[PDB]
This record gives sequence, C-alpha cells and structure tokens, in this order.
Amino acid sequence: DIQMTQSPSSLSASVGDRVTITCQASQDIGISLSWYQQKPGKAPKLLIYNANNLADGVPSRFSGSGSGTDFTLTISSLQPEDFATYYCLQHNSAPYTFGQGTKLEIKRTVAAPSVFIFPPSDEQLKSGTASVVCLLNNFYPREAKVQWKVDNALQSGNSQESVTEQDSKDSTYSLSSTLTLSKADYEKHKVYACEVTHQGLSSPVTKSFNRGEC
Amino acid sequence: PHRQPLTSSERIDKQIRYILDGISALRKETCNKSNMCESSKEALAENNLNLPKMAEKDGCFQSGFNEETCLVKIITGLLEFEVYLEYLQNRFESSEEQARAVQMSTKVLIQFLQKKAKNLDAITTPDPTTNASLLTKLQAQNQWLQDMTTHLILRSFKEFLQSSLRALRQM
Amino acid sequence: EVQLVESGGGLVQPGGSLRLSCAASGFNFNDYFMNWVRQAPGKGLEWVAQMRNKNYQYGTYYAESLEGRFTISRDDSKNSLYLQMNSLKTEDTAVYYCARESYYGFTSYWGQGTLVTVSSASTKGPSVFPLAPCSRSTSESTAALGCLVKDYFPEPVTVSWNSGALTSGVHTFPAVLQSSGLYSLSSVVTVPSSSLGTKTYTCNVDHKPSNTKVDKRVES
Repeated sequence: DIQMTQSPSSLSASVGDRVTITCQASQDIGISLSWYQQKPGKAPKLLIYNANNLADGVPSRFSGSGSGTDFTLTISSLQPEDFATYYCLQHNSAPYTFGQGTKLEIKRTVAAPSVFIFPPSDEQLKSGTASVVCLLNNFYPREAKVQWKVDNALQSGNSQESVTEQDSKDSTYSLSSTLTLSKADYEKHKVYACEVTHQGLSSPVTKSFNRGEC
Repeated sequence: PHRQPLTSSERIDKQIRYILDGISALRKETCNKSNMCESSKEALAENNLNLPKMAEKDGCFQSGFNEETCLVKIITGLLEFEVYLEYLQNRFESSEEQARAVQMSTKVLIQFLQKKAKNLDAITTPDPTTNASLLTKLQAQNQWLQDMTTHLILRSFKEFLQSSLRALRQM
Repeated sequence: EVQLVESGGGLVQPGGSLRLSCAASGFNFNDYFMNWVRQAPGKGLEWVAQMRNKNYQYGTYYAESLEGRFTISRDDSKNSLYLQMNSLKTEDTAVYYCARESYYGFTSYWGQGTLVTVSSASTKGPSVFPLAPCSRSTSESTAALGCLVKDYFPEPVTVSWNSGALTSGVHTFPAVLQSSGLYSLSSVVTVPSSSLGTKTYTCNVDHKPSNTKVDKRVES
C-alpha cells in the first residue's frame, strides 16, 4: 500500500500570513493527489483535486503544487475561516491513503485564563460520588497546567481534563478539569483547591472552597 | 471458394491481420466512451508500463534488416505483451468475445513464430512473478489511469504488430 | 442534489459484528465507485474500503490495517452501499462516512457519517448535576455556572442553554471516557455577576441513544 507523510502535524499562524503544507508519497503517484479541509463536526471538504485543480467555489488563495512523490498545499493570506485541519489524499491506486493531517490554528496575543472552582452538588453527593470541577476560561496559548490540592495535599491519578477547540470569535481555549472522589473521601477533607499555571499569569493562581461553607 | 494450402508465412500474415482487426474493434469501443482516448496526460500512465517497441537495432526495418535478430525481437515482444492482453480481458464486457479473440490469436501467433525460429535460445521469457505483481499494480489504479493504460496498450500493441507484419513479409 | 445517508451505526460489543448501510440518491448509483472512510474521535481521516461498479466486476479493495475484518458490498437495485464489520475492536470506534468516488479517484461527495462505538458498556442516560460556585463572589465582574453531564453511554450528547437563547460565553467541553467505560462532560457559561439572581439559567441536555432529555436549572 502507498504510504503518505504529511507535514507538519500542527501549525500556528496569524491571519494574513502564508502557509505551506507538504505531502510525500512512498512511490510515484503522478498527479493523483487531492487536498481536503475539515472543520469540527463536519465532513471533509474537497479543496484541490489532481494535484493543482481548485474545486468549485474554492477561493484562489488556495493552490496545489507538485507531481510524482512531493506535493504542496499553499494558502496565501490566511482568513479566519481557513483555520481547520487539512488532509492530503493519495488516490492513484487502491487502497487510497490519507495523510496524517495538519491542524492549522490562529496565532493571537497571550490571554490569561479566568479560573473558577465548583464543588459537587448535593444531588450528586446523594449517589456516593463527588466531582470537583475547575474551569479555565478563554486563555491563549493552549498550554496550561492544572494541579489539584486537597487540604494542601497534591493529587495524582484522580483527575481528567478536556480542552475546547479554538474559539471561532476570540481564538482562545478553555479547559475543564474534573477531580473525582468517593463521597467518603470527599467528606474527610475541608479545603479543595485548583492551582493554575499559564504563560499569561506572572504567578500561579489558586481557586479554592471549604467543604462546609457550600 | 477453394484454395491451395497456405504457406507458414501466409498463415502468419493472416494471423497478424486478424489480431489487428480485433484490436481495431477494441480501440473503437474504448475511444467512444469515458475520456474519448484524450491523450495529453498519458505519460502519467506510461510510467508503470514497459511496452515493447521496435528500434533500428532490432533489424526489423528495411534499412539494417536482419531476419534472425528481428524474429527474436518479434517473439520476445509478443511474449512481453501477453500480461497486458490479460489486463485487457476485464476492461471489455459488451466485447468479451473480441478481447478474448485477440488474446487467443496472439498465443496462436507466438506458436507459429516459435516454429519458424528454432532455436529459441536468445528468447527471454518474462517472469511470471513479475507479471502477476504488474497486473495487480495496473488493476489497482483509478478509472482515469486505467482508461489511459488501456489506450496505451492497444495503440502500442497495434504499432508493434504493424511493424512485425512488414518485417515478416521480407522473411 | 446528491445525497448519501448512513444507517446502522451504534454500539457493539468487542468481537462483535455490525452492518452499516448507505442510501444514495440524486445520481446514477450504478455508474459510480463508492468508498467508506472513518474517523476515530479527535483523530485523522482513515480510508477504509472501495466498492467498484459492474463495469469493474464489483471489485473490492481494503486498507491493509483492517486485516480482512471488513467486507464492502452494494445493491444497485436499492441504490445502497454496505460495510459489514467483524471481529470489532475498541480501536474501530469511529464515525463512518459513506462517500462517492470520482472517475479520477478522489472523494467528491460525503454523507454526514454515523458513529459506531465498540465497548462492553451498555446504553445509559446521563445524570446532570449543576455547576455553581460555593458562594457568590462580591469582587468579581464575571461569574461562571454550568452543568456536569455524568455517566452516559454512548456518545453523543447535545447541550443548549435556556432553550438555545443563551449562546454567548457558552463552552461545552469534549467528553472524557472514564475508567468505568462511561462518558462525562461539562458545559459552562460565563455571565456578568450582576445578572445572578435576576435571570434563570437552565441547561438542556439531550441523549438520543437512551432517548433522554433533561433540563437542569442552575442556581447561583
């Protein structure tokens, strides 16, 4: 089977900048390569077919280049709607092969997160489990560290994290961290805290509550 | 209408013309559908193909004619084409019989020519393994590349047989 | 218009079999090669199989990574494409797209895709709990509130706020898969802190696989 090496895997660029994405095929595929754009929650969209032909209605800032084994997708002057994941498709010989994809994200200025902590609800507590949630709202860049502390003891292995896709209006990220404890372990303790480290913060920010005050 | 027995050469001549007539019917069908044998980008399909062709060194042209080297080249060439004729079998339904006829007739021709040769020492037989992989490779391609591959085989096989016919008339 | 509609998706146990369907309309189905493509949650596109037409003797091709576990087929009298999946593993959990293949080989039309989840877990509606701070802040200009959508299976759930009237400042996070095999996600909204107590905030949670609908009014 023909293998595709797509590069780079991720790309951070400014609105108005120019980017190139490359695909290499493991053997000659002529011009039988196409380029796809995919937005979150949607089916992929054809941009360029047979190496260099623009699909109907595709803006001319998109252009495809190459023949044989080495191929390039160029986007000139990035517009906000162009930030998405891009894939090459080898369609010379079956089985066809997609490249690994390039996730293209908007570069913006640093934004510190707003941090919030939520205790478990009384309704959840009735069921024997306690979820403690920490929210980091609208920050940039994506890189952020959340650490949990219960009565000042660092937690490990009992939390999960989830991060949104870059916001379509302000280009920020949000992160949700959930600490999970049994009701019994939850009640054994007083101070629940989430400490956040981020480039936008000069020093780490801690949000906490006391169990008996909720 | 009665006639005397055909000589070996006349039999060979008739065999080639029969195959050419069949190739012509196949070509007609290919070029009346799909890309209509539009051939601007046919170099793309040609990359995967090592189609036999005459060159002056083969001694099949009037100038520099050499009966022995030419006959060897014709037999070697036809043996190499067989994998490509196998490829053509799937590409024609609504013409199964015709594609089948071309393939069978070429096999008959090869035997006629091998009788004429003796010896066959200089004859390079194509490798079966190489042929099976090649066939797989060709069949895996998208429809456009397959249409172009089909046209290239038909044209190239026609050309090889036309030159062969001319040369064999001098033997 | 060309339409491709997948059916037959859903949950299946590890080792199980599932048959996907695709109903095509708005073109001569018979003339076209068709493909299946899949995408695991948060992962790249993976080409799956090709179904050729009558002219090409209904030939079939498969990604090698599938190791022959999948079988593609078509029914031209019904304008339908099928993907029979066998010996399913958790790594086969993905959205599966039906797709029309061009003469030139590239994918030209796509269905909306159908999710297949391979797991030992059983269908389960979510428990929805409010997210509200321990007490109101007096200093801060922005407040956050939300709902925790816990222990459901399979994906997906949809969350709206105030029946779709509140959209600004809403973040619905990607589900995490817990060690229990059940999913959990949170949906939050930030609001001016001066709005608190002047207005109701209700998250509306929808989980079609269990046919559950839950409105949770959040008090903060």
